This record gives sequence, structure tokens and C-alpha cells, in this order.
Amino acid sequence: AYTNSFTRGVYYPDKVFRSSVLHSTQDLFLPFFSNV
Amino acid sequence: YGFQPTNGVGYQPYRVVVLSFELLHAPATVCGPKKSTNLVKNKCVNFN
Repeated sequence: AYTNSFTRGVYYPDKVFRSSVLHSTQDLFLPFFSNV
Repeated sequence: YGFQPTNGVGYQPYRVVVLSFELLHAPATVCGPKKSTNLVKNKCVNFN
């Protein structure tokens, strides 16, 4: 069968701290609303 | 590769090391031989 991931599978891209910031990156991630 | 002692400059074997370095995006593991000092705050200071 299938289920929907929703949002999950995102992770901290790097070991650095950031706050109140919109930072954006490209990497291997599970797509949103993906059928798992 | 065939390596006889007879080989020749281009022909001869060379040992290699690639020191790949990770970057300071994460916790520091291995450091240069430098000294360390007091943490003095509130003063303007050069810092490493």
C-alpha cells in the first residue's frame, strides 16, 4: 500500500548554527507530499 | 603497473598521500600546533 510523507525527511544541511533566517540550499532530500 | 628498479623517471613508482580536509562547518577535531590563551571578554581583541 501507500502512505503520504507530508513534510518529512528534511535534515540539518550542515553543522552550523543560524537563527531567524530563511537560508536555502540544494541537496538530496525526500520530496514533499511524496508517496511512500 | 610494473615497477622494476630499472623503471625510469616517468615509469617509476611514486607514493602518494592526499590530505583531504573537511571544512569548519562542524566541530573541530585536529588542530595546528598553536598555543592557547585566556578567554577575556568585553575587550576588543583579535581572536582565533
